[PDB]
Amino acid sequence: ISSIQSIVPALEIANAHRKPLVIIAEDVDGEALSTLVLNRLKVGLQVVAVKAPGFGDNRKNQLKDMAIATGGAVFG
Amino acid sequence: GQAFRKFLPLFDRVLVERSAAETVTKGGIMLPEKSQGKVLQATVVAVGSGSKGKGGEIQPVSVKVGDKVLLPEYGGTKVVLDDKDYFLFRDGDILGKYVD
Amino acid sequence: GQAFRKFLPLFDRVLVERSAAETVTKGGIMLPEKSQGKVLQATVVAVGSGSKGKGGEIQPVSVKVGDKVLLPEYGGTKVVLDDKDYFLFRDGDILGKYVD
Amino acid sequence: GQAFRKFLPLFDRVLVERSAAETVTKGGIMLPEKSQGKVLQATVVAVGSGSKGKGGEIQPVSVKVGDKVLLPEYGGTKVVLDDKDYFLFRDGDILGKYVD
Amino acid sequence: GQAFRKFLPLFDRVLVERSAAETVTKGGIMLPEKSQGKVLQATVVAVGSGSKGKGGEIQPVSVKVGDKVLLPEYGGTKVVLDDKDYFLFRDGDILGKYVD
Amino acid sequence: GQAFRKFLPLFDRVLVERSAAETVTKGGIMLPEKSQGKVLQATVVAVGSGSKGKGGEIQPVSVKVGDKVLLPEYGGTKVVLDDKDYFLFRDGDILGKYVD
Amino acid sequence: GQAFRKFLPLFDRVLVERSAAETVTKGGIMLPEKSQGKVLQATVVAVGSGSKGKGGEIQPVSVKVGDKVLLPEYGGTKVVLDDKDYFLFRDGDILGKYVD
Amino acid sequence: GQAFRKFLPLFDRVLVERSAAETVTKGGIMLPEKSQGKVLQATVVAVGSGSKGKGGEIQPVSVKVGDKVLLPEYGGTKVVLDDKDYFLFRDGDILGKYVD
Repeated sequence: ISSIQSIVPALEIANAHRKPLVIIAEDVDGEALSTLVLNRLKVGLQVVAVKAPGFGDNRKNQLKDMAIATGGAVFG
Repeated sequence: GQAFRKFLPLFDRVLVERSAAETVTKGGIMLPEKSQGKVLQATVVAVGSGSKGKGGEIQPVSVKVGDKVLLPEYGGTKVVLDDKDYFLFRDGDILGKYVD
Repeated sequence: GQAFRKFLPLFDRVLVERSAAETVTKGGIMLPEKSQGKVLQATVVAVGSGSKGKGGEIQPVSVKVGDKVLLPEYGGTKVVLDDKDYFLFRDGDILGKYVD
Repeated sequence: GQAFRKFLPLFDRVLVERSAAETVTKGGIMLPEKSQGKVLQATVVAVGSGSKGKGGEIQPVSVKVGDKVLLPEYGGTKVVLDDKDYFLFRDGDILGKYVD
Repeated sequence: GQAFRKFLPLFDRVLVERSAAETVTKGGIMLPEKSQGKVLQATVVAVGSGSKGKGGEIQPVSVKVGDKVLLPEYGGTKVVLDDKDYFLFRDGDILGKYVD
Repeated sequence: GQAFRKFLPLFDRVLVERSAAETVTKGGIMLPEKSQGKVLQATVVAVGSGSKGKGGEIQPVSVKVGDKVLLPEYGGTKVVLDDKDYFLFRDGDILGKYVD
Repeated sequence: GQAFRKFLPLFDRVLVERSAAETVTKGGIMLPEKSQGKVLQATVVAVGSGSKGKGGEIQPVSVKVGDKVLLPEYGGTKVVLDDKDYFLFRDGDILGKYVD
Repeated sequence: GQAFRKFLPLFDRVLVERSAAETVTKGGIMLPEKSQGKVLQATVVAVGSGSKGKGGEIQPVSVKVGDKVLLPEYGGTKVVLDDKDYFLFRDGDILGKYVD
């Protein structure tokens, strides 16, 4: 997640529900990380980003396992 | 042509100012300053008399002062008037007009 | 010219929207999104007044609003109107129309 | 201009189909497919109204629908009309006709 | 325009055939085929109707069928008519003619 | 045209004296010389007769000797008159005028 | 146009031959062959009818056969007539004339 | 046109002689020869007849023989007349005139 448009609507859903957001991604760099830290420091948006554990197919398997365990869906 | 804060564009040049960049989205997510690109929406603050298209008459520009216009991506000239930023385009380089 | 969603193109520009990309073939084979390139079919949603080809009169745009046209590969300008995508071409860059 | 297969070229454009590539020589030797380059012989299926060469009148194209022409090597645009391939040229880019 | 072997060039195009490459010198020395470059001497076999240089009239080509002309080194187009090679030039690319 | 220090520009050329570079800010912080780029504000000191835009009359320039003008970034020609710097532009390169 | 040894240039072309290269200096110091560059002095041996500068008449060339002219360094075409070298230029590429 | 040393420029070409390079400053410091670049001050020694700007009449050049002119940095052609150096410019390439 590195672009503005790839991170804003998830943050909008999290901000419209008053509930914290945890991103588990391959990486969160670029402008998306700046948006995350700006919304965390200024207004106090509850959010945190974390890299995806695993290399290669193990990363895909572990992300799918986390999505099934939390009831979410793997993006991209 | 019409001058704006004691500046009159020459020939078929249009002086505009861009609309303010969006700081926050509709949800409420604060946007960062670096990621905000150049706003292609502008309002016309000054116009020139025009160029000569044919023989014996002046050809005026197609926008008026106060018109809301859509800027192109490349083709603006930096003008600093009273420590405020302004951009100079040609009349034919303006893509369109937000009529109301 | 004829405006569309409070936007009027200037000179000989033509604002169109592209036809939707094919999601499925005639049999039932679902197509992927990255494979689908830019659709060269479009419909004209806005036209401009025109340019000045000769002396004393202006030449109108040769397509009308609602015409089905075939876009070229390169030459479109991105216009976002009401968070929906639109493309701006010149009159001479339109290859042809589909008459019915 | 004359429209073909619910498609009308604009300005001075000309829609043609190339003749089929030679599969067998005069002796009887079967040719392969990757050998057969683009056939420069074509027949005109559609024409446009024309361009404005001078002031106050339209100038038609110099080929008719159903006329046999010689294409150049470069300058054609791909047009697909119900899965059959077609090529779009300018009027001035056509090398010559085959009068009969 | 004047047609040759049922081929009529369009606009200001001239179809010529080049003279034969010299095979033996005046002294009697046989020349190799690879050394013989393209012959810049040609005879005009077909002419187009011409272009429209000025308003309201057609401008014919400066050469007629049967003229002996001198070709430039570049600017010709290959045309194969009845398995024999011919070259297509513009009227203005012809350097000169050999009047007799 | 109007000459300056026994120098008369030709056709549509405008000779401008550039304004002195600012050496201190509004508070008292003195600026360095290498930091000071080329000043785009100028005064017109010399005016050429003009060019022939149409048939039978000369077209005068749109600036006057005394006008305060905004120079472009690139397009000036170096002129030294009485050991003093001057710059030569065309009429069309002048962006605008500071009318009072 | 005026033809030279049964060769007539077309439109605004001028056939000249260059003056012989200087073999020896004024004292007697003989020059070498590869030292002598292309001689820019020439005599006009053939002229063309001319081009069509305006409507309804042709513009003749500005040199006559037998005139002494100053060639530029690039812009000449080799013509071989009776095994001797000749050069073809445009009318406008000739720098000047040695009137006597 | 006006000839100089039996040389007449063609069309809108002006033959000028550059002013001698300065060899000593006003203080008395002798200057070196490699330092002195091409002098941009010149005197007009030969004048061409002119070009055809419009229809039906010749348009002369805007300088005359004896005029003191300011040369550009690039655009001169080398002419050697009676072993003395001379430079050929276009009329439109002359920056200005030192009227007295």
